[PDB]
Amino acid sequence: MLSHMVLTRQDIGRAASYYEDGADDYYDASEWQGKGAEELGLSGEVDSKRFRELLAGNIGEGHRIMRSATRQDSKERIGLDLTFSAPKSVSLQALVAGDAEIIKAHDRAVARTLEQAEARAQARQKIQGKTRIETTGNLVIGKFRHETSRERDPQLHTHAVILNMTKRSDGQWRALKNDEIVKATRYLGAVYNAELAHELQKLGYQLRYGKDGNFDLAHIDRQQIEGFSKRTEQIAEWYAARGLDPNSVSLEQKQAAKVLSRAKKTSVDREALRAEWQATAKELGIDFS
DNA sequence: GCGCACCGAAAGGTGCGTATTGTCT
Ligand SMILES: [Zn+2]
Repeated sequence: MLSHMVLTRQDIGRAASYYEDGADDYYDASEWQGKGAEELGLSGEVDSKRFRELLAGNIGEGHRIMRSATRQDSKERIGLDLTFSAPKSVSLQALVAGDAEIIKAHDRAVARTLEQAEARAQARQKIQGKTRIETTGNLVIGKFRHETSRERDPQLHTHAVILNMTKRSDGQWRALKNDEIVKATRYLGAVYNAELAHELQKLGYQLRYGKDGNFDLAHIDRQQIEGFSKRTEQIAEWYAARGLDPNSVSLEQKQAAKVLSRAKKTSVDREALRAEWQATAKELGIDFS
């Protein structure tokens, strides 16, 4: 699954806390990606300090803060979060059964997808009143891999935070024209899927493909999957309480179901959580081969 | 965005809207 969220000033708090579900993780969880990142000397582990600066449009070398041209009647844009989420059975196999190669499978599929997102990076340039749209082919991306859902289910996902910055052909840094990435969300989600399937196939898993063109590991069925999808069950209950058909809900109804069905939830011992997953998978009769 | 009005300083740049699957920031 691939979703996007345009990030603004009010989101700067959560964007920078994409470190938080990661210290207890149990697996290089932060990583820079992008030609733009390379250009800026950014490599490997994401530095929290510099991420904040970049979020704030401070390239900090010699140059001025980006995005002054942002109107005051409108929201400043700090980046673009592309959140890649594995199918449940995949998280299960990676995080309960403990298969590290699946983590790498996931990471590669994200990295490869992001490169295709990067080919789509654009900026504007106005010359003498004439505006041109330029493909810059470069993004600055801080990637934050996470392992758990808001209900503490195994949930392998990565937040690819695209900074609102790109380097034009004339060497000038500009806000990203995000159109081609945003409107390509579904196309990018299918690239993540294809690359992930391919990776899992090389590890020797068999894939069962579904209705939607999504897939799960062949040996883990739907009931097993649902026993580890608590948020899905809470959303389903929201709908049913309101007597809504999931097939035709409006955006407002969908967003309400997702946001308002959430419980207020603590942190927890991760050694203890893992053991709980494993006991839970036994209860559900899961054979991880 | 379907070229605009308002940003700061460049006869220039920005958000705006964009999206829409499930495993469910
Ligand atoms: Zn997360």
